[PDB]
Formats: sequence, structure tokens, C-alpha cells
Amino acid sequence: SRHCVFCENNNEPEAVINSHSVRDNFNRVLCPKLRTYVCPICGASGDSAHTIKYCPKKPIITMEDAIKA
Amino acid sequence: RSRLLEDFRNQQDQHGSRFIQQKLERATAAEKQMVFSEILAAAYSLMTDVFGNYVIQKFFEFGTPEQKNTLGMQVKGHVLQLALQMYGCRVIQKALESISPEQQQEIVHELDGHVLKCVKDQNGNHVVQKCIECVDPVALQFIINAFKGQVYSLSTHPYGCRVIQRILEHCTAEQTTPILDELHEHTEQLIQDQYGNYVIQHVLEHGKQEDKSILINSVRGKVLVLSQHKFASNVVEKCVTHATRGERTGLIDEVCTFNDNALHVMMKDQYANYVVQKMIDVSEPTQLKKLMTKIRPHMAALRKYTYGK
RNA sequence: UAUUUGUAAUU
Ligand SMILES: [Zn+2]
Ligand SMILES: [Zn+2]
Repeated sequence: SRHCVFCENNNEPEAVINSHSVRDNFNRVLCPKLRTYVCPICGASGDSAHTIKYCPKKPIITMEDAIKA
Repeated sequence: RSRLLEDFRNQQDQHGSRFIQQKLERATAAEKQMVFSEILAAAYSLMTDVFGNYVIQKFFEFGTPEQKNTLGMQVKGHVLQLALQMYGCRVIQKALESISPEQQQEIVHELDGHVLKCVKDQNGNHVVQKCIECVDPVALQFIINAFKGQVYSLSTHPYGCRVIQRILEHCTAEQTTPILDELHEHTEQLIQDQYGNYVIQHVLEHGKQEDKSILINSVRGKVLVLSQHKFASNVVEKCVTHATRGERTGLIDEVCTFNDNALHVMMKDQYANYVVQKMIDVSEPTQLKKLMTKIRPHMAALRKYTYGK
């Protein structure tokens, strides 16, 4: 494989997809596009970077939070 | 004799044990009784062997059962010591499927009330499961009676949940029932746990329908809250699949009344989308079409993700 | 544009 998935889902050119793997060998984030992105919730970036949908602090939403908003 | 060890190394050792394994199917029964009688002395130490245990396992089948019994007696008196030992317990669990059920019952009577510190070992749990599969469940009533007050605390245990599934799969109604009610007590907290979801999941695809009705009734109100949770999302998954049409319709109508943006939380969140997917392929075309015409707009927010729906 | 889809103890 030797290829990332994050760059593949964003339709980056075929060389960038095969350029790097998604993460490191130590579960460190490796894809530069993901390491750039600073999490708007938990603020982490780089080694522990992640998007919003997968943030550890992405709050659990009850029906009450769906009524009030 | 070690000069022949280095005269065969030049061509308890892996070579000798595996060659015993590949040539035990040949040779004479006189050599079989020869070796077996050469082992009966102090096999208590030969159990805890990294590759003697391959040999013990291999001989527990090809020989006459007389050797199985006579070596069986050369073990009792030291079972609490050899059950926690790795190779000894590989020997045990690889030996509980060859002996007679009577000697088996003797082994069951060897350890009672010990379950506490048994499954709480890296090796005891595997043997416990192997016995719940092998031994008659009625002989294991000491297991059911060693868990009064200990069901909820050990059902979330990693080694405990396996044993729980083995009990629920290989028992009668009188044995599965009290533990099952003990599970019906602490359900709402079991689902949230990383190992309670294995237990409940095993219940939904094994137990009687009525338990599934009780559990499904103990969920109506927590669909968005648990589909958004990490472990509970699997309970929702393997819950909507195994269900009657009436309960599928009940939960489906409980979901399609979500406040629009809650549907966006469903499609977006890292877990609820699995609930959506496995919810698609169980519904009747009536409720299926009543859901296609419900969250069709939110679809236009998944073409950027990895959902080709 | 924030896009990767998600859980289990031993030779
Ligand atoms: Zn990348
Ligand atoms: Zn974050």
C-alpha cells in the first residue's frame, strides 16, 4: 500500500495519496494535511491531530440538546 | 545421554517433541506404555513444560484410556497450582475433552468457590470457558452460585464477559435465568461499558425472544444518545437487526421524529452512521420508504465522506 | 471545505 487515505478522500492528486501513509508507525498523525488542521474543539494538532467528527471531546448529544437547538 | 543430545543436535526439546508428535501415529503400543510408564513418576513437573505439553496433548488421544485415567490421578492434589500455570492450563483445557465424564466431575469438585480468583487470572478464564463448553452445565451449578452479587462487577471484566457468554450459551433455563435477571438490572450501565456490549450483543443473538423484548423496551428513549456513544452503537446495530417487525417499526418511528438537526448528528457522528446503515437493510419497504422520504436531504452531506449511499 | 468511518484474553 504505502499510501494514505485522508488525502484520497479529499481527491488529492494520485501522487499525494501514494506519497505517505495515513499515520506513523506509532499512531502519530503523518498526513501533513491532517497535521496542519488544528482541532477547533480540543485544540490538539500534529501528532494527535483529528477532524471534528472524530474529536475525543465531540460531545454526546441527547434529545434535550436537539430540542433547545 | 547429553552426548547423544549433542550427537542429534548435530543430526523437552522442540525437535524431539514434534517428532514424537509426527511418529506417535506409528510404532508399537508397547512403546506407548513404555513412555507412559516412564512419565507416571512425577508428571507434576512435566505439565509445566513449554514443549512437553505438546507431547502430553498429543498422547491424550492416541493411547488407551487407561493411561488417561492413571495419569489423571497423578494430577489431583495440585490443580489450584497447575490451573494458573500457562503450559499446565494448556494441558488441562486440551485434556478436558478426552477423559471420562466421571474424572471430569472429580476435577469440577476439586475447585469450588474459587471462581473469584480463577477467572481473575490470565489463564483461569480460558479453562473455565472450556469447561462450560465441555462439562454438563448441571455440574457447574457452583459457578451460578459463586456469582450472587458478582454478576455486574464481573460482566464488565474482560476475562469475565467471555465466561458470561460461555455460561449463557451452554446451560439450561435455571442456570441462565438468575444471571440473566442480574443483567436486566444493570443494563443501562452495561451498554455504556466496553465489555457489557459484548454480553448484551451475545444475548440479542442467542437468548429467548422475551429477553430481547425486555431489553428493547429498556432502550426506547436513548437512541440518539447511544448511537452517538462508542460501544453502545454496536448494541444498537446488533439490536435493530435481531428484532420483530413491530419493534423495528417502533424504534424506526422513534428515530424519524428526531428534531431534523438530530438527523444531521446521526449522519455526521462517527458511530450513528453505522446505526443508519444496519437500520437500512432490515426494515420492511413500508417503513423503508417512510425513511427514504425523511432524511433524503441530509444525504447531500455525505458525498464528501466515504458513504456511497 | 475538516473529509480517515468504529471495540475482545494466551504458547
Ligand atoms: Zn494524506
Ligand atoms: Zn479535537
